[PDB]
Amino acid sequence: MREIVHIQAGQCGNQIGAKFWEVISDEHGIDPTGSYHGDSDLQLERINVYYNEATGNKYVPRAILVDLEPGTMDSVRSGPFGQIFRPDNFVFGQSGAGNNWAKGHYTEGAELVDSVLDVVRKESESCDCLQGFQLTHSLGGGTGSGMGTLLISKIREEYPDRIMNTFSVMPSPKVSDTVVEPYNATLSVHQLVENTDETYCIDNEALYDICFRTLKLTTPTYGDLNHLVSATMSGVTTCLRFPGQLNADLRKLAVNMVPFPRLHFFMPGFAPLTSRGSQQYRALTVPELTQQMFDSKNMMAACDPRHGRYLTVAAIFRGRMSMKEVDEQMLNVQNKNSSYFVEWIPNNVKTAVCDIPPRGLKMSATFIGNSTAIQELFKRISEQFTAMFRRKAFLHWYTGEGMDEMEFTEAESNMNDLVSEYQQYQDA
Amino acid sequence: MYTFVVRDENSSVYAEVSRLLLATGQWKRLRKDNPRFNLMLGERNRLPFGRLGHEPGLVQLVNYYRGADKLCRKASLVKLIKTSPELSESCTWFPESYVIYPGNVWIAKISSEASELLDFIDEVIQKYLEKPLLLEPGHRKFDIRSWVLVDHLYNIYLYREGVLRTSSEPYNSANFQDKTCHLTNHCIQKEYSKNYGRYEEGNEMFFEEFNQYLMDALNTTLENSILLQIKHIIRSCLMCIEPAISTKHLHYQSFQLFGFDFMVDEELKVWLIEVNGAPACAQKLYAELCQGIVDVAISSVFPLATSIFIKLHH
Amino acid sequence: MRECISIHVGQAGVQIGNACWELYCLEHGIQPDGQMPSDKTIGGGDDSFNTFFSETGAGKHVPRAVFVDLEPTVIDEVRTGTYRQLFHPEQLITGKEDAANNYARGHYTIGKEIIDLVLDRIRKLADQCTGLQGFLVFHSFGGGTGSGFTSLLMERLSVDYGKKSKLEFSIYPAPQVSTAVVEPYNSILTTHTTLEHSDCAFMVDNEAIYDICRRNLDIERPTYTNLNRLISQIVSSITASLRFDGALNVDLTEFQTNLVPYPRIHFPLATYAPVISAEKAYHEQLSVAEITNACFEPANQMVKCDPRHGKYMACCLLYRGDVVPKDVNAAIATIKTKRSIQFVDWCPTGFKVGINYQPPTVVPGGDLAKVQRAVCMLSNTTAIAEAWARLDHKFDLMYAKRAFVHWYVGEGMEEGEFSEAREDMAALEKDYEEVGV
Amino acid sequence: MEVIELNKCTSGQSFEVILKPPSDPSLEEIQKKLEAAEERRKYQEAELLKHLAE
Ligand SMILES: Nc1nc2c(ncn2[C@@H]2O[C@H](COP(=O)(O)OP(=O)(O)OP(=O)(O)O)[C@@H](O)[C@H]2O)c(=O)[nH]1
Ligand SMILES: Nc1ncnc2c1ncn2[C@@H]1O[C@H](COP(=O)(O)OP(=O)(O)CP(=O)(O)O)[C@@H](O)[C@H]1O
Ligand SMILES: Nc1nc2c(ncn2[C@@H]2O[C@H](COP(=O)(O)OP(=O)(O)O)[C@@H](O)[C@H]2O)c(=O)[nH]1
Ligand SMILES: Cc1ccnc(Nc2ccc([N+](=O)[O-])c(NCCN3CCOCC3)n2)c1
Ligand SMILES: [Ca+2]
Ligand SMILES: [Ca+2]
Ligand SMILES: [Mg+2]
Ligand SMILES: [Mg+2]
Ligand SMILES: [Mg+2]
Repeated sequence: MREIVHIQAGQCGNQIGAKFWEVISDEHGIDPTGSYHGDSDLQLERINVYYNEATGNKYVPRAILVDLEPGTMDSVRSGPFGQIFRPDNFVFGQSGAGNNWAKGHYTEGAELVDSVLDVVRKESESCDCLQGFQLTHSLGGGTGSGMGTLLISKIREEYPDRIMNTFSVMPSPKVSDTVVEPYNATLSVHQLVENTDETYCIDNEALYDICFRTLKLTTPTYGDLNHLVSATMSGVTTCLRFPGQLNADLRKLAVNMVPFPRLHFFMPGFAPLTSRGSQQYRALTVPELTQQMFDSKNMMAACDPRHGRYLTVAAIFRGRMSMKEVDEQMLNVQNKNSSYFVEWIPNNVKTAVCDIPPRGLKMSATFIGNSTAIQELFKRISEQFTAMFRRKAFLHWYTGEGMDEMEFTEAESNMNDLVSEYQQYQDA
Repeated sequence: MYTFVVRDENSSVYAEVSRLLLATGQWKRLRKDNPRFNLMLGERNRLPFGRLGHEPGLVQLVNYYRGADKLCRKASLVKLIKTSPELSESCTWFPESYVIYPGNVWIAKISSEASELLDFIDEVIQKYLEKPLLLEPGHRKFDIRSWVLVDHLYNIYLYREGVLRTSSEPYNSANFQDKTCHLTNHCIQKEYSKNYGRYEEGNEMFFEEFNQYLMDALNTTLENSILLQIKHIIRSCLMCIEPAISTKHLHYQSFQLFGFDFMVDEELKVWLIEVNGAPACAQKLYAELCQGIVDVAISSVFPLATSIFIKLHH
Repeated sequence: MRECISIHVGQAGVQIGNACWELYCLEHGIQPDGQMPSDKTIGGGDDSFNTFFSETGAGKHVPRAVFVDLEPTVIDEVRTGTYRQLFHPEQLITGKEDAANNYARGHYTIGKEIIDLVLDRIRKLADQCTGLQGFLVFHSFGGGTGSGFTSLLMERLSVDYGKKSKLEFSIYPAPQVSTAVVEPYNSILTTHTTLEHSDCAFMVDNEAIYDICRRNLDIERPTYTNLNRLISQIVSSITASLRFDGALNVDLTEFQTNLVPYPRIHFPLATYAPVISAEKAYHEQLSVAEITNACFEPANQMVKCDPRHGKYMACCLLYRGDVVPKDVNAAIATIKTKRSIQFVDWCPTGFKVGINYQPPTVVPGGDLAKVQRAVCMLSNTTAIAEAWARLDHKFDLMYAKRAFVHWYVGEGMEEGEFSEAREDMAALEKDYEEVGV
Repeated sequence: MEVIELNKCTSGQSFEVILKPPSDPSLEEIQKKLEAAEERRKYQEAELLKHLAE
């Protein structure tokens, strides 16, 4: 269990994917040219999980960039770390997906999927022990949601014994591009329920609410939202790419976090919540990190943890701090929220600490929760789906691509089944 | 914010303790099966002592002493006293008793013929106190109930307030089938006595009255004539089993409330009858006793943000 | 002389084995390069220490051990560690990916492909043995490899070595030092499958070792190295009779005879004393009576339980250092009247005593201080059933909802094996209650 | 208390103190289990591929 294959598809997938690679590249001391200029060998002990090596001692991210139009991927090349990516790993079309799940999943995307799989196959053939795949994408568009899930289904067919991990951005009217996003998300969620082992639910509604309410940003941009996604992606992957007490891998993660196959959608949280470019002078105490990361205002999924119950919980601390104080503060937040943990999964809270702090923060904490309160997110999407679907509004964009109404009815039923499944374990 | 769980809904005493703990604003009640508790008000049977004291970062306390059953079972108490050198077979405050598997007046748990009692057992045998101290007016029998609290440090606290459980019907040596004048239990006197409640309310006389009567009737006091023996009997029983039930070096801690029942004969000699591990309290004394448990048995381990007991040093 | 082969499985068994064989070398004067000057018979010998070490023509003493882990990270440190030369490469066996904390993955899926290789390497050590006694197996309950692969190996060893004894050193799971949430599952699955194949198993509760390090060693946050050096001391005391001249527990068969009257109830409770911090430069050396009394204090046991509420089936006192029988008998007499030790009626109330004059050895620069005398008590008491009840209850809480079960069924394992394993554990708990209640 | 079976040598001595007297499957069956499990995996994976084919 060593290398992970990264995949980013669509506009949102590639923008958050690009930000993820320039953030961890800095943490590991890799510059935009792919050469290491760090000071600690702990930056390279497990560098092969996300990076390959080449002659001249260069590290190339094991990443594949996918999109049906060139726009966003042209941005990546001209980006800060755009040159680190292997040029052959750029696979893009010209027609686009028009924010249409059908176009990405059945028509336009079907035309391009095989060439993406050829790149995936080439990356896997070089792996000494492939853990699986991590995919970044949105669910409200066409390429990321439609073609992203088509890739997931076809990747599982070829690699049924590898872990599938995704960072999936949920749509929100507060930050919406099109009115059909509830359609694209509902169709995608069903795919994720069947063909992923772990999915980090990154809710654009929570990202917006955090920027507006907490960060005091009157009009947040996608850059401000991706600043929160960037910090969370670094946090939840720290234990995969750095040596520490917990040398995590994708399979052990799923075994310990997912008690039931379909309930593999995680609520991410981060602390302290910070604005881009705004330097924080006062570092947080361990009690503050613990209280915030369990606070509903720090959740990256617009759900109230108090409305449900935790099946499994993981907290990763970064920086030089007192483990004894970490242990004491964890036991005390568990006591305050003692009513919100299931009693039929003993010792369902995992604590990990990494000594290397992320850029700009002397210590931080990343929250990873498998809470039944995540049903509020899927219920919100369902209501928005049903509101349009009961009148078949905007359905012609999809039937024009070969889809039938029955497929929508099935997606609606599947998600309501998912919601009811979370509800039964919330009353257990 | 301390946490506790309730596993004996029928305990009136700890139902009151549970009420006080909640009123402090610093205690939180969890579901009866949540393992993350600081205090456990356990059940009367098969209490899972083996699961206590294994929760990281939690100091755990329970309101029962594992192994205290040897003292609160009639058959076990007799074997404990006979086979323990500290108590001995020459013990002078425990009536002669014998274990049997299925003046010469005896009681089984009342007959003067051995074959009558042995047939009933097949259908503990203890010497019956034929000369018991009799209250007046009334010429009536009684027994004394003493509440004792033992904390995690094994301090022996005797509640200053005791109760006398009296027989409304005057005592009679002639017929042992009367029973209502031979058995002092509160429940029986309610359903077998027309005289129930004539002298003292609910057949419950408290110490201030009993002390006064002893002074007027016998020119003595309760402390000198009875309480010295009671305090000695309590100290002797609990010190005997201390090495077997102490939680001084255990991963969990125990405290327990005991109900000692004594008898007093005509010569002002106190006899031990039995010990109860899950005793009920007197109606008037619930408020004071239950707060006393929280003061010395709970808050001593879990502090918050004159004494009603008598510490029996040992 | 009869040889003993040690088998270390999974991370816990491997790292604990490192501590044990490090302590063995210090006790026997064997240097990291395998050279043992005090051995005047070069290339051969019938001594007691030859039970755990074979000799090469060059005078190298190599452990009769095999290290197995499905993942290579842990054993790689043994390949590059200070004792790299001690073992030959064929003794260290590793795969590529671990069992992912999944018993079924270690027993059925990933273990099926490496079981034959391991048996072949074990057969290579057995062929250098004139009179093999049996095996000492070190493993954890909670790990996927420690539980899943061990049970598979135990099954095969019974087939290929029907006449040889097998003793276990098992790490009982504790949330203070846990790694997986499914450790209760793995513990029950491996106990059920290994029960009929293990003659005597010494359980060590990580919780007990953790607290002993904090209280007696003043180590706030004990590490695996701290836990393992204390564990190796206990293991050393238990195996000392096999490696030194003596008369008590001279061969593995004696462990079952002296400690296991009922085969299924084969989990002796280990108590050790004293554990003194090396930081203190001044501690007063405890007497024979003081260390013998400590063996009846719950805080010194490898598994936290209350021996006062159980029945004894056998008791063994293993002393090391300045100890004479006169003092031992005096201490026993005192303790028997100050504490209530109740044996089963069909068992004689007695103690088998063993004294080794050589004081306990400590790793240089460790946290354990040198003492003039120490004692390890092995008592087969029904009180250890408390640990089974604790573990079975956690199992019940999760299994009632079938939580995480799909990970096991996905590896080819059936759901009926969960209930089958739990029922065997229920029978095990009744056996304890019938013997000591 | 009686001390019995006192053995002595250079490395130490052992004895016993009495305070009171008293009052497998074959390799065939293993394969039948391991191959039975591997077949249940093959079946479950065949169902997955079949489901993906639809
Ligand atoms: N005392 C002690 N316990 C350990 C040690 N290493 C792991 N453990 C315990 O073992 C349990 C986990 O099993 P592991 O041995 O780590 O897992 P494994 O055998 O390598 O199997 P995999 O899951 O495939 O990695 C946890 O309960 C740990 O507390 C150790 O070095 N010393
Ligand atoms: N040896 C004896 N001599 C005289 N009276 C006796 C006696 N043994 C029992 N009694 C009478 O029987 C009454 C109750 O007997 P017992 O010891 O069983 O109390 P009990 O268990 O029935 C209810 P409680 O728990 O409230 O005491 C005593 O209060 C006393 O009046
Ligand atoms: N957080 C975040 N969300 C985005 C970003 N870009 C697009 N989205 C969201 O993704 C959805 C649109 O999908 P998009 O990726 O643009 O379409 P695609 O190119 O077909 O995959 C909308 O719900 C947007 O709110 C981004 O950079 N950050
Ligand atoms: C709930 C829980 C309770 C008890 N024990 C664990 N044990 C465990 C063992 C291995 C891994 N592992 O991931 O390998 C793991 N993952 C936890 C989530 N991780 C996500 C990525 O960041 C690091 C944290 N948990 C987990
Ligand atoms: Ca086309
Ligand atoms: Ca030799
Ligand atoms: Mg777009
Ligand atoms: Mg009674
Ligand atoms: Mg391992």
